[PDB]
Amino acid sequence: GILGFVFTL
Amino acid sequence: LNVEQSPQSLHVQEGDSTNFTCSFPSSNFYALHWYRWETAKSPEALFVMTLNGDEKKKGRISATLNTKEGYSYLYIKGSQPEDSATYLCAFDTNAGKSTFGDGTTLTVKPNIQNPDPAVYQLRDSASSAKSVCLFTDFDSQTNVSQSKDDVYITDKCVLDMRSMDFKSNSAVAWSNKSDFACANAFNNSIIPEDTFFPSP
Amino acid sequence: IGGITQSPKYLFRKEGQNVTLSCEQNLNHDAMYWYRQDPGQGLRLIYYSQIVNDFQKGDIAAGYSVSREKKESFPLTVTSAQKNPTAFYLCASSIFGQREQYFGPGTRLTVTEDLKNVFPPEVAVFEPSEAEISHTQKATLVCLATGFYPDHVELSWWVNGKEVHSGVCTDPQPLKEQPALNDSRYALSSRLRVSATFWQNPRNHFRCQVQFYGLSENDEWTQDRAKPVTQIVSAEAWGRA
Amino acid sequence: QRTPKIQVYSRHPAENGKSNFLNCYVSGFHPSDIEVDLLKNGERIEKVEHSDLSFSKDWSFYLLYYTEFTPTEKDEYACRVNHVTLSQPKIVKWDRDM
Amino acid sequence: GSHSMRYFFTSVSRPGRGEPRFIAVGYVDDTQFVRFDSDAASQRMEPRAPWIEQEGPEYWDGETRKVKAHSQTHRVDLGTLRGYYNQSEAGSHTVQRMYGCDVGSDWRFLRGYHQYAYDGKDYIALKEDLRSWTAADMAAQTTKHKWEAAHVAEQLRAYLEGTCVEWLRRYLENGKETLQRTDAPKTHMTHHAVSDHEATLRCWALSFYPAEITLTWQRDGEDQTQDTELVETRPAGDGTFQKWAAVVVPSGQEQRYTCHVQHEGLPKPLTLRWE
Repeated sequence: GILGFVFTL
Repeated sequence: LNVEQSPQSLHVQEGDSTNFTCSFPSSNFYALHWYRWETAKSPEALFVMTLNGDEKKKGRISATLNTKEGYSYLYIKGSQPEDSATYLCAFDTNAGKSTFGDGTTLTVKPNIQNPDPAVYQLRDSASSAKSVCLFTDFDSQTNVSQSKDDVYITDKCVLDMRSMDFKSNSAVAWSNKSDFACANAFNNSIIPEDTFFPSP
Repeated sequence: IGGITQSPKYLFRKEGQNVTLSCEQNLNHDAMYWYRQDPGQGLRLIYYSQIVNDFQKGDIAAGYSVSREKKESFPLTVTSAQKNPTAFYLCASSIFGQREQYFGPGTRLTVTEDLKNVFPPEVAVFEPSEAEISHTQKATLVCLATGFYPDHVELSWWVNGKEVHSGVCTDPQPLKEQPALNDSRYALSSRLRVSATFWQNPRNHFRCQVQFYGLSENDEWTQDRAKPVTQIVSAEAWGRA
Repeated sequence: QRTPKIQVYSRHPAENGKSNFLNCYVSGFHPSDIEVDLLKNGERIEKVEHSDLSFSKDWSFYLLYYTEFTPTEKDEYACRVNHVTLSQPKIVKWDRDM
Repeated sequence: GSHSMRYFFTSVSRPGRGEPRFIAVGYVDDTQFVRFDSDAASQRMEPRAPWIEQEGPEYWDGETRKVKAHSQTHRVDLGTLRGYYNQSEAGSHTVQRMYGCDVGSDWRFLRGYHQYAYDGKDYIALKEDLRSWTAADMAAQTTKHKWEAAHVAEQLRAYLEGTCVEWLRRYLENGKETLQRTDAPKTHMTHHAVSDHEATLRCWALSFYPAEITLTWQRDGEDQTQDTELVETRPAGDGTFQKWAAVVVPSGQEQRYTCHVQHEGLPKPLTLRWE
């Protein structure tokens, strides 16, 4: 399963 | 997911220390945050905790974290009236939303240096035949109850006269019924034995 | 640092109308959130968005919709389908959907079945008791705001033309005058305490001011009484030796 | 930018008349846009599939293109690859005796 | 042996042709098991190995929501990187991202990874301590400072060291026959003449899994690293892999050379000679 949160560069 | 905070509410006397609990899932922990939520304000973050066994501190407030058993305690030393608030706990896992508990609501009762409990009748400034009763200057052991009638009674309120370093509790009762008098307005509350009832 | 804002502070609508609540943040946050709170209850998550052009339902999404065309904005629509729209609505944001959130100031939304239920407040000031002055050498004024709906009011005390905060206590919330009945009108009380010598000066002017949020121009009004629009209702008293 | 490495081969050892798969593996290239065709006697084969785009530790891309086929003694098979690092399409012949 | 789970994300801008194309794929060891393509009709994370189809609808719903969020984040990043490098809107550009985890033979955490490239070149990577970042250049420094101030690593470390390993363990158990298998190579050798006084010996390994293999040539017992042509290991398409190594020898001396094959599926290395 992949990450459940995301963040921009 | 389930975050459990306890107690729901609690009351402490100004100067006493207090603590409450947050219970959260014991698996897949990513972070815990604590918020303070005052009346007429929004939640404001106090602490974020990710390391088991770490302790955080801000002012008189502090928090601990135990991820193995899924517990965090929040401590307030020498509590002050300004600390009255709802404290929220929130739990992060592998997701983009936190699980919030339902909060613990703290009421810090102020110290009253010289109580002088009394019930005063106030007259309207313009329209005649109108009046209210002011129960005032009692200490914080006194609890005000609602009336058993169609009489209106507000809760205990604290005002602060800053320049005089003076605080006092009060409650307001009013009604337009013929039987309503300040002698009887707060009958449904247990009033201090030496409460002053001014003559005519 | 920037901030996160919501507008307007008070919203009032007739049942069956759609309304959109604004939420804006220049905090450089990618994740935004919508909560509602009922009196006595906790926060309940309606919708969230971790990044522009993406949103996901919370636990109580039925009857709501959102969009996220822009990083800085996350508007919430309360559709007619929502069964209990009346609530306090809070927006929040965080850098990337972990760790602490930042909350806006919140919007209080009230919906009513009938517009004839809207009433402005009546405001009255009651002057200090002479027994109080003699017993304590202090003087308490009481303001009563009574018979208003919705409970969208802001009360302030003005002394000699300047708003004051020292010696003031206002009830945290209005009280329903007919608790079993809904909708019902509300009442609110506040106290201002001053020195006896200060009250005994006839040059001093005291005023209780209630800002009431009610109907706008778009609302239609055919009733007998005056249209209960947004307005300031006030009462005043002067010192007396 | 990096130019593709091209290998043309069968899934199983080739035997005339026996069903098999014909593969074209392109690797080590960048950027990912690439054109790959399988040819029989110089003509493009219609029903050709390919794997999902992935990449190696050094970030270069790789792809497998494949189709079911039955080799014979006379039919010639080849892979044709075009990529921005190539001035013209590159043709690689299937050589079963490699 | 050891195992790994890796996710690979590619986003390519296409000037004048709409939004970037996003493709995501996931692997356990050398076996792919899921994909997402922003251009496909389904708009879902999809299975690419039989054993993952055992997961129920909640798994596929959740992985679809998460990968769609990934897609939009890397779409934004393309625009952000264009600004960091002061590039025009005329060119196509690529953002790549890989993350995942390794476990040892006890299936306990061994190492985690999380790293990015822009246009085929390293951009930023999480270091092995899962606490600090390596910034390729001055533009990556901007990202590094942002992710440091925001504590991204402390949150990533919870995934890479915990959640990632749990999923890998689950997948290894549920895909046992496919993933916990070893296929030893079938080997043989071919012989072609280069010139009248020289020949090529090519050593073959076929039908092996996992992809890790070593082929070396010796001449009279001495390694021939410089004169050995290797080809990239390649997939047969049925879950196994192929590889060969060649050497040019003087004709008539083929007897001096031996090919050596090392693979996890062999009790001992193989030696091959030309017959």
